[PDB]
Amino acid sequence: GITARTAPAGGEVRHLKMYAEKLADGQMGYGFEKGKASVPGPLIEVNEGDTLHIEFTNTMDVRASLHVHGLDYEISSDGTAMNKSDVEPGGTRTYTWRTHKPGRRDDGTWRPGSAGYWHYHDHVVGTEHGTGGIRNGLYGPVIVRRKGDVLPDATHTIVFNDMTINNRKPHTGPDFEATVGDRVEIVMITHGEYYHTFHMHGHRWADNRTGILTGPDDPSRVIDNKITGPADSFGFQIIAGEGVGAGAWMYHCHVQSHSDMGMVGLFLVKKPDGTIPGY
Amino acid sequence: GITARTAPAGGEVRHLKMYAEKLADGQMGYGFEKGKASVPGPLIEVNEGDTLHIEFTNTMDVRASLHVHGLDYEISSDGTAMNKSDVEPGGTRTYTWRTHKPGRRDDGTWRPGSAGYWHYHDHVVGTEHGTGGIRNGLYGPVIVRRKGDVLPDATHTIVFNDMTINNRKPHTGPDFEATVGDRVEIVMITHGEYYHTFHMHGHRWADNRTGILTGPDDPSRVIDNKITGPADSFGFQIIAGEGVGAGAWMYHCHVQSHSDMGMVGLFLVKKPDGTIPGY
Amino acid sequence: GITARTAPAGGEVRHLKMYAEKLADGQMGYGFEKGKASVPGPLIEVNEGDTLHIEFTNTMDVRASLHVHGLDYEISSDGTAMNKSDVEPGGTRTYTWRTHKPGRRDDGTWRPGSAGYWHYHDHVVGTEHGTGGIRNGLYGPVIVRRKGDVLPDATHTIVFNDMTINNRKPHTGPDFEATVGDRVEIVMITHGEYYHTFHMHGHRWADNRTGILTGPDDPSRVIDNKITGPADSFGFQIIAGEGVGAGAWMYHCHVQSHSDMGMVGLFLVKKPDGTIPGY
Ligand SMILES: [Cl-]
Ligand SMILES: [Cl-]
Ligand SMILES: [Cl-]
Ligand SMILES: [Cu+2]
Ligand SMILES: [Cu+2]
Ligand SMILES: [Cu+2]
Ligand SMILES: [Cu+2]
Ligand SMILES: [Cu+2]
Ligand SMILES: [Cu+2]
Ligand SMILES: [Cu+2]
Ligand SMILES: [Cu+2]
Ligand SMILES: [Cu+2]
Ligand SMILES: [Cu+2]
Ligand SMILES: [Cu+2]
Ligand SMILES: [Cu+2]
Ligand code: NA
Ligand code: NA
Ligand code: NA
Repeated sequence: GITARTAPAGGEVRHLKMYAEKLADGQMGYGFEKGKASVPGPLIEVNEGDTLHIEFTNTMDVRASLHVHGLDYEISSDGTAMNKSDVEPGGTRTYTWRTHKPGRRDDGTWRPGSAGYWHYHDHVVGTEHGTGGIRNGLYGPVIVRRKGDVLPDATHTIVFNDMTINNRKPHTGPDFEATVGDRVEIVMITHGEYYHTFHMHGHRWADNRTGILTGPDDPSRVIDNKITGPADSFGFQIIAGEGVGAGAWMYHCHVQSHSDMGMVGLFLVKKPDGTIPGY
Repeated sequence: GITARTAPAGGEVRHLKMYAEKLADGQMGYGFEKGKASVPGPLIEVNEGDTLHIEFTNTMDVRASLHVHGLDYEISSDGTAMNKSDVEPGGTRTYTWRTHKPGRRDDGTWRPGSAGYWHYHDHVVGTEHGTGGIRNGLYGPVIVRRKGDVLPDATHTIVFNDMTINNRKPHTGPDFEATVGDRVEIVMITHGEYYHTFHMHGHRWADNRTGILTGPDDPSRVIDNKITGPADSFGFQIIAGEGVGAGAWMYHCHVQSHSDMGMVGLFLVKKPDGTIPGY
Repeated sequence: GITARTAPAGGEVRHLKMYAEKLADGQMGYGFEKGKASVPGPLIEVNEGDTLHIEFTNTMDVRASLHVHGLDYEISSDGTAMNKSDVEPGGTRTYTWRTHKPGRRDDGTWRPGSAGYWHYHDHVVGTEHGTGGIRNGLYGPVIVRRKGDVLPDATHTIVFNDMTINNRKPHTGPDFEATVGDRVEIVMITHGEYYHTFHMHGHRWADNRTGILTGPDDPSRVIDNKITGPADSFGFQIIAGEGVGAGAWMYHCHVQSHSDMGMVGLFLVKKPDGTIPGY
């Protein structure tokens, strides 16, 4: 980053409301507002050092919770039945998530920071591991930025949940749109029973923390295909159409029967006039 | 590299013919020449910056195509039905693949290069994801070298395709031979329905782009076992017999029922007299 | 490491006895002493450069062997039937494992060292790939330290073997205990038929060789969840309770039906008084 926007230093205390609700079709979703729950749940993005107090309200008729990966939380914000941190029907509970910068410990070793592509989901609906909650749609992305991380034009969330993308019916996307040159960020999460392989036509990224190479010294494999299993999360940024131009670029699971059965979407990269060649 | 051979700078325009054909036993393969199709298809190796024009002819009675991972291609060389870039029976089409070196963008960020271990396969036989084509043998390796990359004595391709290695019958290899000290390159690709774990006796490599460490600063895990799923590709170089001597060194999938059912081969490392201890 | 303990330079010749024995319940385990076999087998830890002569005795009524990952061994210590290096019932055989430091080769390239998290297991019980042996419990961890590697307070071994952790009945752990601040090392190995995803509540590590970052330049993804398949091994160190405090922190496979069916344990992090909040 030299003219691209980059993340500032963190350290703010932030407050926020979340709700779990039952949707009309039988699914379950999180939202920042009652009546506006989505699957996947809304993106939460913070900077290393930020603290997040989430006033969580369960509007459903069964117990539910909020469990996060990667971020610092005390055992009281575990989101599990065992540690008494789930939420009764109609109830409200404040979960606290903290994040930290990396740095030297007293023993001379290097403490990793919280930065990365993470996620949150339910841990008590259906089973004490949230199997029913997760299947129904109680999951969502969390991004933690390091000071200096490159910021994108837009962020899209792709979740392989059992045999669905984002709980959608087979062969219904989702599709995403960009213009040639856009800096597009993808957050890729997997849930459920199955392993998958995420693949994008026409684009590639680094298999490291940020999905991008800092410079010529980073030996990370550059890839366009990645095996994932339940609760894996990673993310990356690509320049839409870079070196390849506009087009209807497929992304899909590359497990042959999964793509055949509907785990396919389109990354629609447009020319400025909005047209897509071959579409 | 200081006395080992290394890749030169790229930037040549290269031309090439390929064919897809039906084989007598019902399989399908690619070749550089009619009558000389193989499974896996022939290796394509280029240097970062090279352009490749492939005059592709489909000699089969069903539509077929050429789809590549990792390399730059415009949407017209997608190799998909949707983007009208497959090929009618008897037809001919010119696919263009480009590659680029890494470098700084105008925004100050670092663009990754095309270098890596990649692959090509069919995308329209049987299904619009090439399920039948891939099952029948329409796949092959592509290597893109960075300026300065270490070159091997020989390159072998190992493809785990469903429950087969290189579409072979159970317990029929393939086997590869080397002499103690040879620099051997492996390109490892997976296709089909199943996850696998690739394992080599007596040898190990780095889990990064090239499979080798540049020096003492590379923190990449050194491994001898790697989980893979459909359309994953990686590669590496080993010094045959280094620190372990000659021998019939097994490689196999480490999923227990897969090795039991025939996903096993031999890396035959010979003494100069050509003998193998214990073989 | 500056006040933390670190590994010394290696290069010692070490001797050791091992036994394979049948256990009263029908399982099979390795031990350093007859009558003290365990599943997992005892940890073997050496420094880069060490040589290890293992006088192995098979006390069982069927042929058995010792096969190691990662370490240097000549073909006579392969532990396979093919290379005549298994052991008859009642027999004794000396296996030799060597290890080496990294360094420059004559050709100018960088030879990787043996350092890493590895493992050993049987290769001839039940099948010529040790399927019965492995299922019955013939597996164990091996750690090879690089000069300067940070040493932990304690090392725990977690093995996902088919649908079990360490061959235990569903929902019986194992559990591990630590005090807030302890440097805890985990060695994580997978065996059998299935892919898994290892997950720890409240803690995270680097996806590289040592599981820790050297400093600010290491671009490795920091994770709390990792997909694994048969014969994969990795390890890492965490500071128990760092930034999160005491508590009954779950670890489990994150494949939903696996956690539901019993692949769960507890990392019990205590305050100095020995108490755990919420437990
Ligand atoms: Cl989205
Ligand atoms: Cl080959
Ligand atoms: Cl243990
Ligand atoms: Cu959990
Ligand atoms: Cu899939
Ligand atoms: Cu593709
Ligand atoms: Cu989770
Ligand atoms: Cu595709
Ligand atoms: Cu396999
Ligand atoms: Cu082995
Ligand atoms: Cu593909
Ligand atoms: Cu083996
Ligand atoms: Cu599992
Ligand atoms: Cu968790
Ligand atoms: Cu093994
Ligand atoms: Na934000
Ligand atoms: Na070439
Ligand atoms: Na020791």
